[PDB]
Amino acid sequence: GISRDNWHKRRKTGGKRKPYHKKRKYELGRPAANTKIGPRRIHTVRVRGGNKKYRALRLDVGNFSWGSECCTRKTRIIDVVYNASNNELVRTKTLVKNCIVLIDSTPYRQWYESHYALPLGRKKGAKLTPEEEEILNKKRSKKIQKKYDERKKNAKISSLLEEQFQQGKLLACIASRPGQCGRADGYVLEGKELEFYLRKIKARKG
Amino acid sequence: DIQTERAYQKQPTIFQNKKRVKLPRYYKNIGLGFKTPKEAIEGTYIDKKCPFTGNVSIRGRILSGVVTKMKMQRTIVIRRDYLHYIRKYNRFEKRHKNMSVHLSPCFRDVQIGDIVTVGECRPLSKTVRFNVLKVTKAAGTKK
Amino acid sequence: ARGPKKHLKRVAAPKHWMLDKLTSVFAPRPSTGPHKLRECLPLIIFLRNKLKYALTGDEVKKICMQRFIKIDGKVRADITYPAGFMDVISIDKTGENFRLIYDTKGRFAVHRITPEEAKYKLCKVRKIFVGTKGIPHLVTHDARTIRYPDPLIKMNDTIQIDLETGKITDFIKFDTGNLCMVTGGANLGRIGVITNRERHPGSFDVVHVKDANGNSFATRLSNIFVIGKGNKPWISLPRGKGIRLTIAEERDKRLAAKQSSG
RNA sequence: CAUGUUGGAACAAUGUAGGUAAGGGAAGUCGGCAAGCCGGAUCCGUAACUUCGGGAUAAGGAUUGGCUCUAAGGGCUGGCAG
RNA sequence: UACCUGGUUGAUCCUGCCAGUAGCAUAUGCUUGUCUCAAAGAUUAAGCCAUGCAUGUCUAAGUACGCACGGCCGGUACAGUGAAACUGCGAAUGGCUCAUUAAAUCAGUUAUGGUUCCUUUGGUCGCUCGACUUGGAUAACUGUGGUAAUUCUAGAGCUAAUACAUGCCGACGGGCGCUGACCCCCUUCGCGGGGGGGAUGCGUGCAUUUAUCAGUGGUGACUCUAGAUAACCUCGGGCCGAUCGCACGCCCGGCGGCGACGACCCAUUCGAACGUCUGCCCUAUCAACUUUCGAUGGUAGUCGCCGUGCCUACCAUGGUGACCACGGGUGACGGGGAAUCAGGGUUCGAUUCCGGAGAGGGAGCCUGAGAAACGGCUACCACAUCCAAGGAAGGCAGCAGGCGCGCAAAUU
RNA sequence: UAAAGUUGCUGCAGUUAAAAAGCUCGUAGUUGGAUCUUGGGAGCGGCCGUCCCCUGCUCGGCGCCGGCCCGAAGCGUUUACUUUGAAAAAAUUAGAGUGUUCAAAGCAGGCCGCCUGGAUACCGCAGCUAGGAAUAAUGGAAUAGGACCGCGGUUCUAUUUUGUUG
RNA sequence: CGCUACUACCGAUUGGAUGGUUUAGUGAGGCCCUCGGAUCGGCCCCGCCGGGGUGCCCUGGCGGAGCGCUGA
Repeated sequence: GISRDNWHKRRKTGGKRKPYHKKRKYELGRPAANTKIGPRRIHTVRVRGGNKKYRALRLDVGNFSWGSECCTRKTRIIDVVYNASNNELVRTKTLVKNCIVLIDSTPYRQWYESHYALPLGRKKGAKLTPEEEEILNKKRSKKIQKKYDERKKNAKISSLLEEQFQQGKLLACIASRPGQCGRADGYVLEGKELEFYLRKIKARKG
Repeated sequence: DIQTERAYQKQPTIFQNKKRVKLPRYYKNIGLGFKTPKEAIEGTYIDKKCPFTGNVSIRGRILSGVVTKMKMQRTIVIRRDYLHYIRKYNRFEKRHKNMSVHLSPCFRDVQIGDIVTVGECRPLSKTVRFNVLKVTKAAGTKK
Repeated sequence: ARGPKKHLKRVAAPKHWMLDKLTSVFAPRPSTGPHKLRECLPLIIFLRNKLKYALTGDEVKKICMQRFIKIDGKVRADITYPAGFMDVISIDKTGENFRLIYDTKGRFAVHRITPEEAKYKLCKVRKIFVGTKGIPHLVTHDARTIRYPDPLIKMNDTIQIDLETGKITDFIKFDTGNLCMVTGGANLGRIGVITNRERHPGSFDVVHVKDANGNSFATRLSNIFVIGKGNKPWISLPRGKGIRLTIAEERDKRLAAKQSSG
């Protein structure tokens, strides 16, 4: 079909090679996943050595690692913002490796409040009338508030992250190949990584 | 400095967003008893095809030549002169193979004519299969 | 070709099998196994060429399908099974065992041993592999993956397994003074003491070995197998004691028995 | 300005002035006459011959709408702002 | 054997070739008693092929209700033999040929720390803390058929598994993580302040995906192998045995020997691919070549089994060349080798051993560990076969043979 | 193919036989002056012949008692050259072994059950290896930005040591 | 200059035939993505109503549909 052959194209000198053999089967290429954000669709491709390769074609779920205190869930992938390869990979909302995507914040806001015992984002004056997340912040014993007391001094998150939670949309980097492995897994941008990619979102806007 | 490419330029091993209240820089010994230079350890550059601050393992042959072109970016052209014995005409003939060689930016102040040691590795590009392991300064050349 | 190969030509059969030119187009291409293609001796060749139990090819198959032949302590049905260096063929009925040892020349020695000796074979570890739960392994020269090893077994060392069970008993540390079987090159089967470990970062390390007469040589490290400590081997050695006297000494020593017989 | 010094009613032949024609395609004819094709711009590409200037828009191709963006090319006041 | 000799002249001495002279290997001529070895459709036509054969295969051990056969002790099915058929494997080897192909192939050298790998061989297969054996078809068979035609198949009625799938409990009582109700102490008048026990819930193997922390074992060097945590699990799915055979033992329904086959992973073996360094005949009446159709780098991916302009996006303006690049020719597969040979050379290598390519020409694929397979398929092109004119089938550069071409080559 | 020293590297010819560009310049290409390591001790056979000593800084033994004497290890201007070893498919070739009846061949066979065969050489170039250092290449310091030396100070530095604790 | 035989060369014919790579164009085909949906199912839930638990359930000969789910 399409091939990866190291004989069809030119020399260092610009001289052209004559073909000694016709396209070999081990010199194989296949059509790309071009994997979308929709309800999950992953096809199976049989590859060299009768092994199994998982073409993700539509993909909503994926694993996103929070950088600083290592909390990672099966999170929804809501948008594609930036792709350093091609700006046409962004518009046609395609997940590839080193994509700058948007995900759900609330699976990691749920971990923060369970662990750090403080409201994260939340425009101040807003109250929860069911009152279940306020149970997940307060209502502890004597000596185990001390376990939280010494955790409140390692609590102050990056202020660039906090606004993503306040909007409810975390900027994340795809660190897996969804077309090859069959997962849109990755990690959450923090610090100078985010402060870079946020400028390339302003650079696009005008 | 860095980060005038589209993607975020970093080393893929060291993590640089860890909680607190100079970056931690990845470097390995290249092997074969070659010194890892100061600028590869102290420096602020970042290159995946650098054998000091990157994932490229030097294996097989170690060759040497003279630097002839430095117009490709983060890679150069060396020139390797040798003599070929013909057994009929019991004489030699001056030949050369000018192979494309990856010049790590740790080897900063290189000039053309400098003698350069190369180490065989996995193919970096179409024609580049060799990283620079040390740049010795050319014959004379105080300046 | 475009995959594996079933046939081996007689003209490409390796040097030491001593397979002749005029009788057959093909050789016995060995079954895949613990030993390499060129570095083994097939059971078929050993049973009919090296011993003459059989004449034809059928008669070799008519022996090992009664399940008599037992290579390194387990019965193998496969006329073309690769029997390599240190491998013991315990043919149970004749009262004969056969440890395959490199002779002073390139050939595998037709070497009868006692069952008291046959109980173990000697094995060179190739790499120290650590498994999935901090559980180390030892890959021998003949594929015997033995786990929970002694941590003082490096990866040039030779060990002593037990044929009845298959577990480490004794080991030789790779040191100068220990004996050596040279398993490669032009010195294939010279038995001397190791007296130089010459290192090269990147390329192959060469090892200088000295025979009991003081006939010194060298071999790259990948082709040396230690069989003792001092000048005392753990196995039974073939006659001549792997000395490798020169052509002009062989000439007289052939004639010294030829003339002494009458 | 009031259709070029008149109107009305028809819609025949023959004209005069415009068109279009299935399939073939110059077989028509003194002769491709008349008609038809081609046609603007942009991007490739361009032969013989040559007085080296030309031939040349040779020949031969590709493209062209609408919409919606992106980038590039400047004045002016105190390597950057307004 | 380090060799010469005849020929220009009236005669001479030269330059110089023509011609002798022996080997070799093709063809041809005339001849030929014995016997031993032994080339052989390479050269032109990688031209065309009548026909036959050339890859099929069952063990004690996946399946056996075809009386096709058969023994006798049943009513606790199966004796056993065994076509067909399902299944598993092989069909990617071998053979043939030399058309391509001039840093290509190939040879020596190395690298795979950049990857795959059926089988074999050795590991692994209560590591995970949640049924004395399950489900519904299909083949052979019976039965009815359509067709001028094929290794074409349909419809109908049953029947099997190591075919197709769903899935169990034992192991197994707890252990290790974070949780936490609550539970005894001490310290200061109470706060404050220091150590413990611990119900419950949540998660817990290896394989796979990402990220983080830490520095058993191995290396010249790892982003190696382990380790700890956080999660992930593809419904077009990793494993975590529903499998068969023997002799069958032991004992107030439990256990057990020897196999066989399968399987995630790990090594190994046969490999395979991609690279490294050096090396090739003739040509300048081929001096510049390559580049918005990838040329040479950079970055990020896509993709591949992996390394890579392998392919895209976006930059950079490079890259080879008189030490002959690029182009063109080859009556060019490459080397091991062969002939000749004082010493140097020159010439040949189609050809049995290795590596490569190719199956009329290209192209595209299925299946599988492995094929861009041709004694596989789907096209198109060239050619050609059977025919009731509707269709259908094909690939000798396998072995014989036959035609064609030739100076040139064997038995269906 | 040798003959052909009529392709000439070995090894031809160019005044008149075939042939030196009309002449000079000139970048590739080829080739390039002399020049830097000598001599002494010492062991030694029959005045002469032969071997050996004239770099440099942690692990352990033969100790000797903070210091020395000797090995195992890393490094040491390079390159060409030479020598050495490794590694180098068989078959062919050279050739060792042996009455295929001899022979080309074959890898057989040989003794009264046993013995021993089925060596070795060669493999140009390139890469590996360790000697050699003449010859030929090249490099140091000439604005001393120089080697040899401890000084004085500078920035991050992580362990022997301030009992468990900070 | 003339006769003959032979060999190449020039030569109108926008000469002819074989390869080779190739701009542009049409384009079989497999493969891939995406729609599609011919048919074939196993169910839910119900019918004439059988055999047991106490008008409710538990299993079988057989009958439609809302073709209501679900799979290939």
